[PDB]
Amino acid sequence: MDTIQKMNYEATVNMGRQDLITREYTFYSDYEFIPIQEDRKQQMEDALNNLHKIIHPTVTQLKKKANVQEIQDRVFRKLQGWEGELNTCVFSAKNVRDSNFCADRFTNRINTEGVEFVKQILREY
Amino acid sequence: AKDQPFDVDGFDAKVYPWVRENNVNDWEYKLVKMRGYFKDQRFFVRRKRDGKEGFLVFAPFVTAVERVNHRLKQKDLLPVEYSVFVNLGWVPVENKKDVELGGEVCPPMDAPTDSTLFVNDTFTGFNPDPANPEDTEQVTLTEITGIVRRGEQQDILARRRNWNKEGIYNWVDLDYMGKIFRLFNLDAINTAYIERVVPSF
Amino acid sequence: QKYYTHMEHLWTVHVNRLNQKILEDPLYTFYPQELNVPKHNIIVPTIFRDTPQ
Amino acid sequence: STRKIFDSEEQSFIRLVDKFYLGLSLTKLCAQSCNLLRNDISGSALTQKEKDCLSICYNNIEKTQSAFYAKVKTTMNLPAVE
Amino acid sequence: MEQNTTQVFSDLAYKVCFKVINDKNKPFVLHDEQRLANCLTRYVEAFNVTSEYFFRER
Amino acid sequence: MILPHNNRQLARQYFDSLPENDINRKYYEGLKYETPKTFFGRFLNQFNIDAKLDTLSKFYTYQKTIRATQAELQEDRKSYLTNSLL
Amino acid sequence: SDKRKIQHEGIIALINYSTLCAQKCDVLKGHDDKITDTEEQCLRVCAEKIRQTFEFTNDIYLKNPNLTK
Amino acid sequence: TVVPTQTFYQMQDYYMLCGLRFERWFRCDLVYHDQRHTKFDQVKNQKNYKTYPCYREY
Amino acid sequence: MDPVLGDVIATRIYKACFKHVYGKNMKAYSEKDEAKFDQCLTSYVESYKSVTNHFITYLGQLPKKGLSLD
Amino acid sequence: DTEVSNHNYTQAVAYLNRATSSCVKKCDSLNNNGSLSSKQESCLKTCAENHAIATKIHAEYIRKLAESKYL
Amino acid sequence: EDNYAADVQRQFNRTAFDSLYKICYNSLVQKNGSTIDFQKQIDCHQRLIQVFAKIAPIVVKVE
Amino acid sequence: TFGELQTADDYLHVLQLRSQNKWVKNYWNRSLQETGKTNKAHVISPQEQLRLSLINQYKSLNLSSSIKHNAPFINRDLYVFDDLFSYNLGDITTKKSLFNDKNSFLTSYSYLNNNSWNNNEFDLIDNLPFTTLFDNNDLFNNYKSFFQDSIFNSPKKQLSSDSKQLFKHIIYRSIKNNIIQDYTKLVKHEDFDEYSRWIKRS
Repeated sequence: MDTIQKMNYEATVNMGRQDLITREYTFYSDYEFIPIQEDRKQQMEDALNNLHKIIHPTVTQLKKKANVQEIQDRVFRKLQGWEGELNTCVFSAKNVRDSNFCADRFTNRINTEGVEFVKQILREY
Repeated sequence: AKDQPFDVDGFDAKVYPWVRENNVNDWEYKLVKMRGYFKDQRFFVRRKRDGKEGFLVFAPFVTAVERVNHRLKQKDLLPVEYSVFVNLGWVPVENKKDVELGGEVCPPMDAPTDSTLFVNDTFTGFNPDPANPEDTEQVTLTEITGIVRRGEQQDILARRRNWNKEGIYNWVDLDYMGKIFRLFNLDAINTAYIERVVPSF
Repeated sequence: QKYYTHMEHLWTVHVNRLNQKILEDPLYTFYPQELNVPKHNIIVPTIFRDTPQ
Repeated sequence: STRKIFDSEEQSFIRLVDKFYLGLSLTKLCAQSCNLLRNDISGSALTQKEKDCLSICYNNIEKTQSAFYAKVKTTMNLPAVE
Repeated sequence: MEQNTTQVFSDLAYKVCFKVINDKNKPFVLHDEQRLANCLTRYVEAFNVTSEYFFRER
Repeated sequence: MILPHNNRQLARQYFDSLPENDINRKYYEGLKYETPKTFFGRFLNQFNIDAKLDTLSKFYTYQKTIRATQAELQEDRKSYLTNSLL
Repeated sequence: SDKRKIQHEGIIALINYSTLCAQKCDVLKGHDDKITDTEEQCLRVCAEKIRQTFEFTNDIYLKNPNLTK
Repeated sequence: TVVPTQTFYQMQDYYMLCGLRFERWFRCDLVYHDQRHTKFDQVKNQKNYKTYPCYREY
Repeated sequence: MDPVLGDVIATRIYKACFKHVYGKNMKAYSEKDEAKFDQCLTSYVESYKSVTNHFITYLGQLPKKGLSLD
Repeated sequence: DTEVSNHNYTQAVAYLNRATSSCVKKCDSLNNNGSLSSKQESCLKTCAENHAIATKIHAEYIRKLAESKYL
Repeated sequence: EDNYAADVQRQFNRTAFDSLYKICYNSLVQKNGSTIDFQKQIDCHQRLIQVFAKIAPIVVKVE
Repeated sequence: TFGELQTADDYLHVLQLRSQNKWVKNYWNRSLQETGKTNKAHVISPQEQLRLSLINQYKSLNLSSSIKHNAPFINRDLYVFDDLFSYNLGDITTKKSLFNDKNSFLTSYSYLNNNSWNNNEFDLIDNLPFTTLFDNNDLFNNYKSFFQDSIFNSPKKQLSSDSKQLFKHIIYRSIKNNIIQDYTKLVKHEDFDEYSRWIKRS
């Protein structure tokens, strides 16, 4: 590559390597929890994508941003209520088995309760 | 006279049996073999031997070392040294200055023939390798044999009075000696001390 | 009198649990150390990799 | 990139240990091939049918071991030291 | 000697773990990164249970 | 708070160990309990507080509210008894 | 050195048979890191069987030196 | 403009406007900061790069 | 590295080929077995070179520190 | 400007030997006329990558396990 | 020299004896490691001892 | 040229990226490097175990006897092992020890040997067993990068400490004897310097 291209490429990689160098530095007096597994991460991402798929038609049709924010605000409050349960249980989880169980409960709650709530509010709008 | 000494090695080196079981009465006047390295500091206690004025010389003896630094490449944390006072002998008053600081008490013990022994002991943590590849791990060991003794106490009638501030000592005060030399193994130091015994030269 | 009502409510909850056949330990139960599961303190972060994007 | 780590006596002992483990691996391998470890065989007896398999195993190991090691060493062609 | 015991303990742990993680031989994925960690934890836990039982009195 | 797999079901264990003919057995079968509403019924029930606390302690030992109730009641008994004696 | 070697052999035997029980009980899995009660019971049973087999082997060898030496 | 200067245009110092504008950017930053190098201008493939959402407030 | 390491390499290669050749049939030694061992040795060496190249390449490409093109 | 010890070099070779032994056994790379087939080469490449990931994870896990027992 | 050689020989025999016993136990035990026949295990151990004894001189050498 | 911010950002983003790269390089090398402490730095306060606490605490001292009685291994008192098998071994002029396992014995011997800890440069060790790295610079560069990681290239003291902890864990969880456990009592506190703009806690 050219000199300019190499500098740009070097800048991009270094900006993406912030995590690589921050990993080495860790704090002792820290409450360390078990991170959620990658498999559960993807399942929760898939569950959220399903909600977006259900919500996409209504929001796009809406022409006033005030209504969209209200739908977002109501759904966020519902999701945030279950989020607190997930964080509290995951933080107290003593093994990946407990972390998996909490994530499974969180995603299953979204798939059943979240979908029903989202379908109900969208129909009202 | 029976000459049946007890070798203090392994876990005993770190936790002396008399300290462990609080049986200084039973262990008193017993031959004990110890291996370790002395400290530079020396302590003098007024005493008369064979009717001649002099001082008893006491030096710390590191019988075990523990390393508690997991950030080896970052910081060179000092280790935790478990030591016991050992009486190096008696010297006349006029020859007190002759005592060399950090003197070579006994020649270092010969290195073990077995190669597997050139590793940090699981209990003591010492490594008898003459040339340890790790400079920080290098340590020289010497073998000594002595008699475990009970610490003395204040006795005015016996003319055993100590003035710590003025540096005048007449009875061995293991508690004070441990504090001034700043030895971690204070509890064991106060428990008892060893008196080195050597065959008639 | 101080504990009559408190005891009745505790007894009422116990009966309701039995009727529903809920014999599992209720909420806010803290077992001794023996029955507490140890916490896994060994965590290995995943190897870092540059994002393809 | 060979380097002088061990001495002559130590080097020889390591080879003996390596050969000793090779013998155990070959012992298990030949036993598995000859199928002399079954759940339907009782007693510390070796039938002539199994002994023939063991004898074939021993001859094959003896004939091939020295030749194979020389070939591998020639292929590896590790450089000398100093 | 003690170092050898730990090395054998580590080498055996890796062998048993990998034979389970890489059964299908498919390329490892970020999730398989933690699955290897999980098997190692189970291996150590299984050793602790087995060793403790062997030294149980009587 | 305790996950289903991390629950030791100590209450179930105690229930299983109970006799065949027990009041707790009847409640499990479907017997319903109603607190007395008459003065005479309440007066009789006044003396059953100790029995109820003991069985609840056995059933739900280590429960926060039950354990707290026992501690407060025991302290009140000691505090009241000594005050009465004094 | 003999005492050290015996201790070294004893620990290695503990590791080797601990791995054997783990493989035979199939306690090694990647879905989680917690060994269930059933899997824990299997390890204890496997450990007990190994102990009994060694105890029987030690007794008969002591009673009769059937080895060819 | 996303945050008009008319909020505190009476003041020539713009010290309150500076605090308000920075606060608004930070709220936007807290949402998109960790995705900047994945789906925004800081992607290695500069051809398919998207402007950072909080650029205007910045 | 030490020559004992090379001997261990030879021991592993010999054991692997012995399994490949006699593990299946387990017959008497013949002249054709000499060729089979030679063919097995070459294949194993090629496999060792291939896996080593991939093993080194992958761990080298894994990021370790901030990139510096100078 | 980095230095490597003989023990570390030997350890690296040990990892290579372990990877080669496992991949050869799993992929049956010895079934050929001395030239690796395209399918065999692909399987070895995949196996080598998995071992490289696995060995690093195992080394990190052991180090953390030792450290946790340490502090 | 003789004492060291005897010690090495004893170490090799003990390791070989243990390793062969493990091989038989692994191959013989079944049903999730919960069942095994002690007599059959002994017979397997004796048979492998004979095999190793015949294989020891052939493989173990100083060249 | 239209200076609309979104399209103007096309010119700005590249220049900002370069400046960030310069700033981030300095931050890693000098600012973060000097101020930060890696691997959970903390202060250790040791305490000696007092005779009051040492009352009937260590009831076992000969760990070997417990291992022999309970370890799942054949009795070591048999006299068959003296001449059970025959091997062609000689020239054993020094005491030799046997390491178990067919794959870890070589590593253990290398660790024990002192000459194995001599430092070697890349230009001197650019030769793998079967592959030569002197004519494969691309492979050589990866080889160098692979060894850059500290996990695969650690000092002897780190390896010795790691082995010591593993052995302590194995013995304690197997025999459940407190002699192997540390005699000292450690109290650990994180003395983090919060007066720094480069590293912040969470």
